[PDB]
Amino acid sequence: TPFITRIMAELKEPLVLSKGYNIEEVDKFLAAIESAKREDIEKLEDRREAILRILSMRNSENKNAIKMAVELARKEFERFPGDTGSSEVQAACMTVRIQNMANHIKEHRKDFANTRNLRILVQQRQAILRYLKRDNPEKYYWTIQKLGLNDAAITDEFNMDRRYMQDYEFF
Amino acid sequence: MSLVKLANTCAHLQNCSKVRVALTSIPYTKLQLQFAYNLYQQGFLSSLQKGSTMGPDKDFVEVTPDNISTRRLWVGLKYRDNKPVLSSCKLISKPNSRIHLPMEDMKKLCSGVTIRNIKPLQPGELILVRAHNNIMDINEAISKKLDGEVLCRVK
Amino acid sequence: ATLNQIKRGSGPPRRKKISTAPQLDQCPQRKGVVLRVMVLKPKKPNSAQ
Amino acid sequence: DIMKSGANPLEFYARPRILSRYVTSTGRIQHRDITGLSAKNQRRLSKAIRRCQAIGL
Amino acid sequence: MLYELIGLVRITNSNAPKLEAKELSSTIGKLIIQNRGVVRDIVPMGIRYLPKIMKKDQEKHFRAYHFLMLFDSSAAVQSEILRTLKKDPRVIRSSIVKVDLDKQLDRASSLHRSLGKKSILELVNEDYQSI
Amino acid sequence: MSQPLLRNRSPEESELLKLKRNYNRSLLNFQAHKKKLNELLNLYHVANEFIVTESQLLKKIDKV
RNA sequence: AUAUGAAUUAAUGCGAAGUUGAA
RNA sequence: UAAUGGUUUAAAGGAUCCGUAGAAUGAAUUAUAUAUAAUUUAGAGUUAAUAAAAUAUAAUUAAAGAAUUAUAAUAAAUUAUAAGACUAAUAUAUGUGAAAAUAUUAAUUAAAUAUUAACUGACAUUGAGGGAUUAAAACUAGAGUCUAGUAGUAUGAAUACAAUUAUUUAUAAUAUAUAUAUAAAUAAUAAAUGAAAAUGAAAGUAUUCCACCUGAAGAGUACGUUAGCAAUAAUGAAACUCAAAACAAUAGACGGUUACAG
RNA sequence: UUUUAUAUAUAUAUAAUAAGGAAAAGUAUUUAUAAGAA
Ligand SMILES: [Mg+2]
Ligand SMILES: [Mg+2]
Ligand SMILES: [Mg+2]
Repeated sequence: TPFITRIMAELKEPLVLSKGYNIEEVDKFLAAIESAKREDIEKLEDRREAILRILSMRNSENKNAIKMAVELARKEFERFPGDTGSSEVQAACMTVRIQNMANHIKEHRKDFANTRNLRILVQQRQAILRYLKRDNPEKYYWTIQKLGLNDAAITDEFNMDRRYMQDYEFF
Repeated sequence: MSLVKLANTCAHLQNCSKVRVALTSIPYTKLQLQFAYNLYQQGFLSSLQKGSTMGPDKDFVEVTPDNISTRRLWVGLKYRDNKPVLSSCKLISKPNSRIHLPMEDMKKLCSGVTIRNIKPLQPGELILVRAHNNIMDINEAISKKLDGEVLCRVK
Repeated sequence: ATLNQIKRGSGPPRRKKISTAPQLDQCPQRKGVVLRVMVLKPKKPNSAQ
Repeated sequence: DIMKSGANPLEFYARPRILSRYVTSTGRIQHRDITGLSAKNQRRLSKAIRRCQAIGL
Repeated sequence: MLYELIGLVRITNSNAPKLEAKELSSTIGKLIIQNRGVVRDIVPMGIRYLPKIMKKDQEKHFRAYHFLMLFDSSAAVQSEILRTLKKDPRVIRSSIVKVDLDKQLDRASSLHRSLGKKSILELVNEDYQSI
Repeated sequence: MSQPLLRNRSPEESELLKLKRNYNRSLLNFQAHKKKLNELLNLYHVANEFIVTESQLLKKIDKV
């Protein structure tokens, strides 16, 4: 699904900062402080390097990566800046968390608590997208196509019966 | 217009009467407001006041969507001679089985016949019927030849 | 119990009347031939032949 | 005392002296009635003491 | 991610006990830095007697050099650090505990915190630039 | 009971309310931005002490 | 398949005064 | 000729949750003809911020520890080896989890709280069928004793409301004192309910959805089917016999039932 | 409550002030109908 590909690529970009930071803004703030004193070059460079190493995705927790991914998904699907609850945004955010959970269970398969958590999340997405179908037919098909799902997946009854996992080779 | 909300209101008035509270509150919806007005005009409730969840309104407040969530209708209960005036309140038309009666069967009910397993009107009793989104006493509904849904029974 | 459960089949127990003379196939009487005549003792407290 | 001053006992997991201040001669964690700490403070003190025992300090 | 390592190194040379601590610290710091890590602090806890005669491999120790190294590093790399420590003859014991950086980015070591220094800024008293 | 229960808001009121709500949200963003910038500021302040250079690793090992 | 009969055969109900265990 | 019935204890709440259909039920305002359309935010949700150990819950990996067992040595004892299982205080299962369960340490991943702000705009409740996990036991295959299994046993949920007191518990204040207010937990109540025992913020007042019960025994038996190599499990009667049978409580004599006296 | 007055920085703290008083005599049909005992 191209959307998921781009979102999961943004995490693995060569340099992307955590905790809400980006390279441009940190650069601005660092240069501004450096200028402030005016009114050895090696040390400031390696100090900058240490800062950037501290704030790196590769350094931070996976939870932070998923937080950033959810932010990107919301930014993409939002009706207007700041929108968070329109069913498109809800579907996208739950989709990202579903991807993360599916990875989690795929790694180790006896974790039944998180398995039922994931099933509940999937069924929640089904419910919200069904409501979207009823309310906004156009945005509904737009959304299921972007997220990589046909109407069959949303409409039908779904559970992760192990036969599902055998069918789609989930493990 | 929920019969669920109206049933909750009916049970709330019953409980408030049993523990002898002078003033209580109900949801501020037109069904509840029409209900409270019809009970009040018949002497069952002492008074109606506008208010919020905290209490009755001190000064007049306009009703807007901004404050609608916390709006409440404060009903004052009557207790006379150490007894509750509004002794009991019931819903004839349950949310499952809704009873929409034509005028002839309302006359039969008022005249003592049991229609659709509804116990007929009693002397000191009050029955409310909603016709075309207006609540009214069953007697007035018959007087205006209005077909309607029978809702409740307060004795 | 609930209106749908009542609708789906539940209800008061059928006050079912079974025949106390099943072999008479709903006839007031039936003719018959006596294979044997037998003397029996009733259940106590009663005693007799 | 000091963990009754609003400090976090988990922070005192690399300071075996203070952890020893709240154990019996044989090393037994002192029940809450003896220590008189809050619940939450007692739980972090127990966790910190058991961590200290785990890391060999 | 912050991780405090508390290592217990064996004293085999009685005249210069500290050398093994220096060599292990150098090796681990090289791993951390060369793997896109940072070693924020090294606290040299003194030489102390062990609570018991604790045994690693065949040799038995009674006293050791304790040290604390606070470092910001990634998960796989701390896993490899621990694997190296456990298989290293010099390290009697190791313990690597995460320090949550959720609320503040810069945080001190457990001992300096226990004194009352929740961040290394208070450790190195003041910076003295504003706005 | 005949009159409408509530007076629906005119679109001018809707625009004004939009302005107030967006002000609240943007103010929260502004506080969070101040906080992240201040944390970055303190991090860079004390980043002198941190050790990213092996040449400095040996220095501080010898010092300590 | 719907029935009707069957040597051979499974279980259980009753009752007669009792017989044996101590669950 | 009693369902103007019941399910803690008389027959009967399904182990726990998730959720499809429901010819099941379900927010607010306006307008039009019993719904439809447009608006709205009280239900249900989404994203952040803060506070808190979200520590306990799962899986995985990596460690620690007492002792046990066996082997070897020295003269039950002291050392040295390997093996596994278990987690001694804290300690209350306080808590966490839907239940079953779970308290030696660290880490990785996942999830669970509240309040505020913003956003969606009824997207909700329950849930037949179905699906997940399901102790111990039973055995089946692949691997060298282990893994992968078959199988599925052994006071329902939600919403509105409901007088006190006394303790705690967690916050919010005001200057230890306001014997401080707001909440939840615990105990005795009032009213109310009940056949009573007893319940007493639920076994109360109401609404909605599902499951279950219809005298005792025959019988959870037989037969058939369903899965299973099988074991077993699920579904599950009928004839005959009887006026019984059962529950709570009352007084009694009875027990090696308890003590205690005279 | 409301209205004003002073003071202070359109607003805030203080002081005063309050319009709701009317009387009169006479002017049935009720409806359908559910019992238990051993
Ligand atoms: Mg849902
Ligand atoms: Mg009848
Ligand atoms: Mg029973």
